[PDB]
Formats: sequence, structure tokens, C-alpha cells
Amino acid sequence: ETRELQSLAAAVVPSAQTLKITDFSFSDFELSDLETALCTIRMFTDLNLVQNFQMKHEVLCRWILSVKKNYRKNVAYHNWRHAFNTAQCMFAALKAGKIQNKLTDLEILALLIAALSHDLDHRGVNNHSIMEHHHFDQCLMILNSPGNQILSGLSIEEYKTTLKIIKQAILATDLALYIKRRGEFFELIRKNQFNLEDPHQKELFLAMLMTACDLSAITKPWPIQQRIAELVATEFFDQKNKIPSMQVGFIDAICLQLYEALTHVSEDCFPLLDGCRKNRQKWQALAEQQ
Ligand SMILES: CCCOc1ccc(NC(=O)CN2CCN(C)CC2)cc1-c1nc(CC)c(CC)c(=O)[nH]1
Ligand SMILES: [Mg+2]
Ligand SMILES: [Zn+2]
Repeated sequence: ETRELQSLAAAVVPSAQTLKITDFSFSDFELSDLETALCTIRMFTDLNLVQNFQMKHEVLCRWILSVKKNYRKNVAYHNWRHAFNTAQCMFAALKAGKIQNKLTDLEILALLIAALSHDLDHRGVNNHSIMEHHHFDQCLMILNSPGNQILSGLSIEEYKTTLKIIKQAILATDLALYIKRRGEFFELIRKNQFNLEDPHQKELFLAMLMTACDLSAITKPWPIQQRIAELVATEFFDQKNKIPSMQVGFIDAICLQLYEALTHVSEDCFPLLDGCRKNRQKWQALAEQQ
């Protein structure tokens, strides 16, 4: 054991309301690394994952520290904080968005692990789905490392089922796969044909839900979104006048239809769509000022 694992395993885990991780407007700028690790423990706990799958506390703590360490801090956006924010949005969509009741325990377990792991070992956008296969491979290696096996409490049937959902969920964060598959998702939604009891449409929904959380910074309050866009711009160009229009085009081409479709599935996910619309106004106003 290191000093980090000792102090994290011995610390008090505040409640979900104290940590504000149920809010879609959650922000991590004021949190330390230890504090984000505590938020992650609370996410597993309040989703009943520690209870239903008999996770040892020090194993989960070791797993979280392994995932965090296998992100690169020198990468401006695709780092541990992006993975942590993606998982927080997944938690909020499950809790506040009331999506948790539409899914099974194994699907929730896999979505949370996938959200935290979907960009492992990312080197930056400057440095198919070749990358997402590497991300899942990093996730699988951590899940099998000694002392980090948070899935040990599962039977082989549950374990094999969970690994497949994790793999599909991480591969789904490839925007090319999202663009190829979202046409079917919007077809069913606009035809009042969408049904989650269908295994094919359920897996499609899990893919869209991964992308919605992956891009959720675009939905944040304007002071926060402006800060995240600064990180994205740093990674895109360094590792300004055209950024406002680029964001508007990104919101129109990618984000708006997704968060509108997600609101159709769950009305309580509307805060994501509403924050995305407000950010489009702010960016469009700046684009016209150039
Ligand atoms: C802030 C600096 C500029 O960021 C961007 C610039 C351009 C694009 N365009 C596209 O991705 C694809 N375009 C192709 C041309 N099409 C007409 C429209 C769609 C996206 C971003 C962007 N990507 C992410 C995710 C990493 C985030 C984080 C949520 C973000 O905030 N902005
Ligand atoms: Mg990625
Ligand atoms: Zn990502």
C-alpha cells in the first residue's frame, strides 16, 4: 500500500447531496484528486454497486487510484478529470435523470466503469475505433490486476455479460460510431417506436447514453463551459476568434439532437438539453461579435 491508498481507504465518504454529484451542473474545478476519488466511491455506493456485488472497500479504492493514475495529467482535456466528469454525468442521469430504473444492475455497473475508463491512457488528439480498443484494453488490464478486481464478486455469467457491456460502451464513445448509429436511434424516437425491452434498442440506448455523458461539458453552466472549452482548445491547438463558431457547429451537428432524443426517453434529463441550448446562445453571440 502507498500513502494515497491508505488515506483514501481511511477517509469518510460524504453523502451524495453534500458532494453535489446529483446535479447536472456539477463542476470539479475546486476539488482535489482525493476529493474526486471520494466522489467516485459515493457513486458506486449510492448506485448500490458495492452492496449488490460485494466489493471490498480497499479493492474499490485501489481500483479507483489505478484508473486515475493511468490517465495523463499532461493532456489538457482528455485526462482523469474528463473521465470523472463523464462518470458524474452518468450518475446524475441515472439518479436525477431517473434512467436507473430503466436499466439492470449489471448495465449500471458496466456503464459506470466504462464512463470512468472510456479514455484511459489518452495522449491528446494531436499525439476502425482503434483508440477505443486501446482504452478498453487498459480498462481490462486494471480490472484483472491483483487487488483491483472489483468484479470478483460476480459469477462468470455475470462477469462475461458485464465485460461485453463495458466493451460496447467504451467503443461507443467513438464519435464515428455515434454518427453511424444515431440515425436509427432518431428514427425510432420520432416514430414513437422506441422500446427499451428490445435487446437491440437497449444496447443502442446504452451507446447513445455514453456519448451524451462523454460530451456533457457542452451542457454545463456558461462559466464552466467557457472554462472547459479553454481546455479543449489547448489540447486541439497547443499540444480563439474561430472557437465560438466551431462550438456552434459542434452543438448543431452533434449535441442538440442527442440531448433532445435523451429528453424524449427520460423527461428528467431535460437539464442537459436546456444547458446545451443556453450554451449555444452564448457561443453564437460571441461568433457574431467577430
Ligand atoms: C473548444 C475548441 C473547439 O472544440 C471543437 C471544435 C470543433 C468540433 N467539431 C467536431 O467535433 C466535428 N465538427 C466537424 C464540422 N462540422 C461542421 C461540425 C462538427 C468539436 C469541438 C469540441 N469537441 C469536444 C469534444 C472533444 C468538446 C468537448 C465537449 C468541445 O467542447 N468542443
Ligand atoms: Mg475517446
Ligand atoms: Zn471522452
